[PDB]
Amino acid sequence: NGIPVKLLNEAQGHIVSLELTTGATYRGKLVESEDSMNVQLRDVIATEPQGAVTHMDQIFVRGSQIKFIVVPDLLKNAPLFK
Amino acid sequence: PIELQALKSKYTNYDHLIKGSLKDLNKRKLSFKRGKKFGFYCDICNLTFKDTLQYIDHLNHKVHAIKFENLFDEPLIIDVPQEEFELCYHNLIKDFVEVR
Amino acid sequence: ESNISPKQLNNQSVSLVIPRLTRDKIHNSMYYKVNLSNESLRGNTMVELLKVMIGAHLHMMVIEFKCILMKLIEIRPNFQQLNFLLNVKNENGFDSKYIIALLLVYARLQYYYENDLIKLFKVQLYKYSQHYFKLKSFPELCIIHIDELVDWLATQDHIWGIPLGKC
Amino acid sequence: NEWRKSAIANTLLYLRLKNIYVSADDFVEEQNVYVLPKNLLKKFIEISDVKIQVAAFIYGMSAKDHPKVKEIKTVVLVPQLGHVGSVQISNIPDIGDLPDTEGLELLGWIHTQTEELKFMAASEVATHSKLFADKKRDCIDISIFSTPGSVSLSAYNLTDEGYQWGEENKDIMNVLSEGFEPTFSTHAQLLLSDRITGNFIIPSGNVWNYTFMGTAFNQEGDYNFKYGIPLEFYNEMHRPVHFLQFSELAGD
Amino acid sequence: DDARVLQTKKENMIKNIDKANQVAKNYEDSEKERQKWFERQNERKQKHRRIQLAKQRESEEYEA
Amino acid sequence: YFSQLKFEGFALNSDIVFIHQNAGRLLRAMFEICLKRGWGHPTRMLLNLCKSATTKMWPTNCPLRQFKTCPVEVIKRLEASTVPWGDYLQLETPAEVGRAIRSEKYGKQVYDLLKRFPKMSVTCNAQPITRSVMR
RNA sequence: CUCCUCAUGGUCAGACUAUGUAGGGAAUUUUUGGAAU
Repeated sequence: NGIPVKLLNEAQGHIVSLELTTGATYRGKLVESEDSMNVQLRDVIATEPQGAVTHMDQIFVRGSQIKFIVVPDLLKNAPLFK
Repeated sequence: PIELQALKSKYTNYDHLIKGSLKDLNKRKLSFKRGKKFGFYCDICNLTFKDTLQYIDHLNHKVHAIKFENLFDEPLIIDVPQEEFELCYHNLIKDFVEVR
Repeated sequence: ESNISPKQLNNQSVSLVIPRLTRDKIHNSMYYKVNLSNESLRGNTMVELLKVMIGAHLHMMVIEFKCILMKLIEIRPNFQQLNFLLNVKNENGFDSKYIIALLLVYARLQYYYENDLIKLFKVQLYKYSQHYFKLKSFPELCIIHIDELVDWLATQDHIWGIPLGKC
Repeated sequence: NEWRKSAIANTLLYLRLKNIYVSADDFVEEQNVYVLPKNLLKKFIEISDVKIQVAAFIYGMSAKDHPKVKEIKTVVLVPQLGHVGSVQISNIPDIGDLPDTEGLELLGWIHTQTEELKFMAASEVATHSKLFADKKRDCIDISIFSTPGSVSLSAYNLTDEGYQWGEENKDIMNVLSEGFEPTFSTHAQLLLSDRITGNFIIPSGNVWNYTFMGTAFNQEGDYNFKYGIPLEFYNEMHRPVHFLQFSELAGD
Repeated sequence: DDARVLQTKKENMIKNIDKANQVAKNYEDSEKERQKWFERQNERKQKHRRIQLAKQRESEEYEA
Repeated sequence: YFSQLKFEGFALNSDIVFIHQNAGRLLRAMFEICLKRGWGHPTRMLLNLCKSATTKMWPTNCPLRQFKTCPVEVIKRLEASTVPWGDYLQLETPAEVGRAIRSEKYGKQVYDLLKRFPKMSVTCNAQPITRSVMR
């Protein structure tokens, strides 16, 4: 498995932000992250490239469609320094 | 990191730390700071001591223990609600048989 | 203040059990400064103090015994813990090997007459004196039987340089 | 003492064969006589030490010209730990596996010393008996006296009483050596020739001298053997402890 | 088979020298006890009998 | 230099630099000369010396040192184990090598490297062509 | 050079780590393109 996959699994239960290949940003609490980067998310606030913002309850996006994630700074401590 | 935890595991157990004398009587060709390249190595404060009583006595001193704690944590300062000798002592018999 | 001289055990002090000369021989000895006291035991710790002695043909001969006994004194653990450490772990035979006379001479120094429990400890040490055990001791070299060292010890005034009182 | 002075002294050992003489005993066909080549002897002298006793076994067979003549073809150098005037030696070698051994009989053994004797000493006789006790009674010994400028070949035999003496008396036993005498020993017939030559067998590890390897030597223990060139008594292979001590002198 | 035996005895030689090398690195009844406490207890009763005999001599001195 | 000694006082270290650059040269020359002469005692020892100048080690230091990938603890253990080199080379089973080198770790690596160390089963049959010439 | 697979030697109660004459890193979530304008 990937070390960043391992971190991303640690990120479960936290509030993360996600940018997809389309460019829409989903901020919310990450329920579940599979090995394939498929992520289940809660109470998501979404900002579109046009600037419009919406709210949704439960969202699940495919791994392949995710440009990148931003995860909280708490995890930066360890154990990935090694 | 993990190597620092191994260094910890070293400066904790003395039985292995006791012997830096393995050379016994031997000739070695070449202000206590950053090591003398010889003598007894204290990496915590970065001092090397030419005699044993200074090396161990300094270790028994508070300052060396203060630095040893400031490296990571304070186990050196760390009741007996009978679980200490029951569980810990039973672990002494168990580990003793494991080594034997 | 001479040495630590703290606490309890017969209303005066704990370290008074051992003479000044031998006590300062130990506190000035290498073994005490290395493997014992606060930096080695993370403060006073009886179970880790036992980790030292248990960690020590066997190399340890009954200096190191004087020192480990002295730290047993200065720490002064519970008589209950003495009971457990004495009577537990019957599933292994290498555990109490040199701990026998250690926990023995310890209580031999402690008190002279909790009282009934101490007497039960003594009569149990008599049973172990009947247990027919053999051990070696050094200062010269003398191997002695547990029956001779326990009875000769309780009946004898001085033991390896430390005097004893009559219980 | 130690390695330095004797090892440096070892280079001069080729000079000891420029002059070679023996007190010439009467030649007798009644008992078997030995023919020893000049090269094997020289190589053994080179490998040997000025002080410490070096000793190997020697093998050969009877030629068809005279069955009473024994030609020494094969020297067999064996695991040993030597002292001054004494040596510890392993068992009789099992060399059947090697080629060029078609019934090579056990003729005896050879050793070095510095004292001129007409008899075999206690440390030698006891060792002889321990090697050959129940195995071969009539095997012989070659005692090479060595001193700067010349060497001397003193051959010896042994009777049945000496074996008993060695069986009973192994460690120390100086008085029973004094009583034992040189009487048991009988001067065996040995010759030195350039008309034949021979070869060496050596252990598989190629370290025959266990002087400074004290743990590895075993007085009764099995070893594989091979043909090869033997090393010097003080040689780099025989002195490994010195390199760890040499680099350990500066340390790290 | 012979080659395997050579490799084996070689392995045992190496291992034995290894244990020996480790050793070098490290270097770098009951009836007699019961009867013994019987004679010792007899010595204790003999000492108490000696003290009682001394008190008897003192009682005779007081009577005299 | 053969034993790998760097020094504090650098006068000696400068001289040993000179010996570093020209030593394998001179030794190799001596070896070739003896080889032309046809002398047996010097040529083998000189060849060992040349090898020692090239690879910077002794015979009593194990040849596993000149592998780039072989670790330090292992080579120390073999140096201190007092064992003939032929035995280690004859050992085949990897687990058995790890047991022989008394560290369970790295044993497989060591055996791989052994099969990467030169090992020759060599035979020779001489035979005369005529009385003087021998093939 | 890296990741996986496999093999392996070890350790722990499948995982981890060194090595390998090993297999591999084009068919949906990554490295053989849905990009181009």
